Amino acid sequence: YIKLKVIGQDSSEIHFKVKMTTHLKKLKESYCQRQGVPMNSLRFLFEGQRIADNHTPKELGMEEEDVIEVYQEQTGG
Amino acid sequence: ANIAVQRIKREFKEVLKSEETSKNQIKVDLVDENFTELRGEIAGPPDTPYEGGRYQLEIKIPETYPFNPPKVRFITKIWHPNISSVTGAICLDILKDQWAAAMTLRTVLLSLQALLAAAEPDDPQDAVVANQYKQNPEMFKQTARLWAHVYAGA
Repeated sequence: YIKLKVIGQDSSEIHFKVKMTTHLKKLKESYCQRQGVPMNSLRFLFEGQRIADNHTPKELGMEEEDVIEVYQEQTGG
Repeated sequence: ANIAVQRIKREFKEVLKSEETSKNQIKVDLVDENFTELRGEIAGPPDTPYEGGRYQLEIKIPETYPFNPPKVRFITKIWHPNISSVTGAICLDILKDQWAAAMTLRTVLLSLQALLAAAEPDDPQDAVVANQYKQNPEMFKQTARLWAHVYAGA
């Protein structure tokens, strides 16, 4: 497991415990749930590239205290 | 509100994905980049004088949405006791004192489609048309049918 900070444009920093070999699906949906918006309404970046539902921290080389940047989608989903 | 723009976008796509759209009963087009104005289209419901017709609806989202309703008007002229024959202004509760903040674009479009199939002549928007509906149903139908051909592609 690994702490990961999710940062929005307001500059809010919300902390998550995440398993190393588990789909980032969960993180992304849990964040959207926390914020009361539909998933597919937000996109999530790590090192300027979008996470995907199939991606895990196993791959991507994701570390402790690493940051993920979240943005609103044009469509808004 | 960006809450209001994100919302409208979501409800726009909800109509896009709807069964009623895939059946071509309702549709919505985007007018402004900002989602403050839409254009709706409803089919003339079957077994009414509008049948065969398509009716465009100007939809404008005021700044106090969703606490006030969308401002809806017929662009397509139509002969109906609850719609102005001159302006397309609409008499319909959900656009007035029965608006509810959780109502969606889809809900509105379906209500208007049901409006076409179900008049309330004792609460008219067009008292001439409503008086005719009540006093001379047959002239009302022939006229509604000719307006539907002339103005609504029937």
